Amino acid sequence: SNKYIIDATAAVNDKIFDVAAFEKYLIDRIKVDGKTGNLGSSVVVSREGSSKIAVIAHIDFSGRYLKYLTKKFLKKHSLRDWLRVVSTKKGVYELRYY
Amino acid sequence: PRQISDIKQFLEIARRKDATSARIKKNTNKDVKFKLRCSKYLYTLVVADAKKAEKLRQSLPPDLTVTEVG
Amino acid sequence: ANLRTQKRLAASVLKCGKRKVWMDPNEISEISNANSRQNVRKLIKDGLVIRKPNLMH
RNA sequence: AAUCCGGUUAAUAUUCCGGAACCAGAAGGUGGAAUACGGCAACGUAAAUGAAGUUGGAGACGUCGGCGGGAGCCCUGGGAAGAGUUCUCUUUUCUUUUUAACAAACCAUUACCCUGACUAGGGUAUGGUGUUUGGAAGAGUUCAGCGCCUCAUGCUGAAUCCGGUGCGCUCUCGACGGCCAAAAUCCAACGGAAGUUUUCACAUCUGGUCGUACUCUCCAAGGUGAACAGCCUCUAGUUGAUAGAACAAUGUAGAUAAGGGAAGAAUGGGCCCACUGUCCCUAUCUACUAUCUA
Repeated sequence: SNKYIIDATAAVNDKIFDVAAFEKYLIDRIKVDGKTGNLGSSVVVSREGSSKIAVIAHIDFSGRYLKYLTKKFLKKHSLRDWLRVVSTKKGVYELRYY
Repeated sequence: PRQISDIKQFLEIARRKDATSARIKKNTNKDVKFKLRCSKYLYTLVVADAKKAEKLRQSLPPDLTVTEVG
Repeated sequence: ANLRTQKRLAASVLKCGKRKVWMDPNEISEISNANSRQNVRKLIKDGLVIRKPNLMH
């Protein structure tokens, strides 16, 4: 139902995080009902192209949770100073540099 | 502040000298609110039909001060 | 030198307490000449002076 | 009798600014009706003569307790935004998320009237308490971006949402239970003197004098703790009262001390028992004073 789009064009251009790395991080950290990879059919994560990640969920999907999940990868990569997550639009999250 | 739902009354109100100026505010709901400030009350008429609002603006008295959206 | 009347003024437009302000320690020259509220409003939009967020309940 | 919002200063706001209303008083003008009405009823409408004289209501009323209604604070869930934590765990943690004055229609805890001979069926009024809208997003608040030698201090986007909870706290109103001011001012009635109507609506005007800056009985978060005891934090406000420097005696104070336990802390208990620097016999420590320097 609800569609969540995360823009990774800036990350791909700056090579901060690859689309596959984002997809692998998203797959390994998708705590659907507290279980990783438990998205099932209600929530489907399908990144169309290596510039963005799209998630279609039939249930509630918090953007802050996705941002919090995205913040862990940035903290792990230590790119928080040079890259910040921004709310481009309702349900749209993008990465912004300094 | 007295909202008026009668188009003819608003035209008659504009016809009388009691009216001072008329402001047409464009709302997000695409409804034209024709607000005319009189001596004792503020006459506001909200028209959803753009053509009706366009006709009302065209038919407004020349003496009235037509104001765009603030 | 004396920033007292300028910070106290800044807190008033800051709507919080006099101790709820903060600046860097190396811009004393350009804040000293800001006397009116319009000067401060220009400075807060610049961000040279700024509050700090509340820390916990 | 009658006003609120937002913004504005070096020092001002219900006063100033911008916007929006209300009151009182005043005349004439327009239009409306006018030469008052329906319901057994309580009562209702756009108006709908009233002299002298007579009457009433409000103003204008003691105190306490419990209950209901609402509001706000606080608490809490979801959404949005921002920040913080993280290999690890934490959809996490923290902060914020607005709608006045007044103007339009909607709605009883109570009482009255009709049917009934309390229960029960139909109406009646106050609608503080809400059901939308104007005011009113155009304002304010928070994010993201831009404008640029410049006092350019603007400009562009958005969001500014869905809720719930109360031996909580505050206040307000209302139905009960009891315990036992006056004056200013306003309205209405009876009344029937007189032979276009204004208490209907809209347009019109104006609203003097004085205090108003500033310093000090009212305003009063949460948690921990059983508690308004005690602490902590938040909000906010100080780091100010002459200091520095060293630590002997003296003096203040707080402690600990072997063995005895009134020979001079115990929990205190029932002369007895317990207890202890009261004493034998003082010793040690800390802090301050004392001491020096300015």
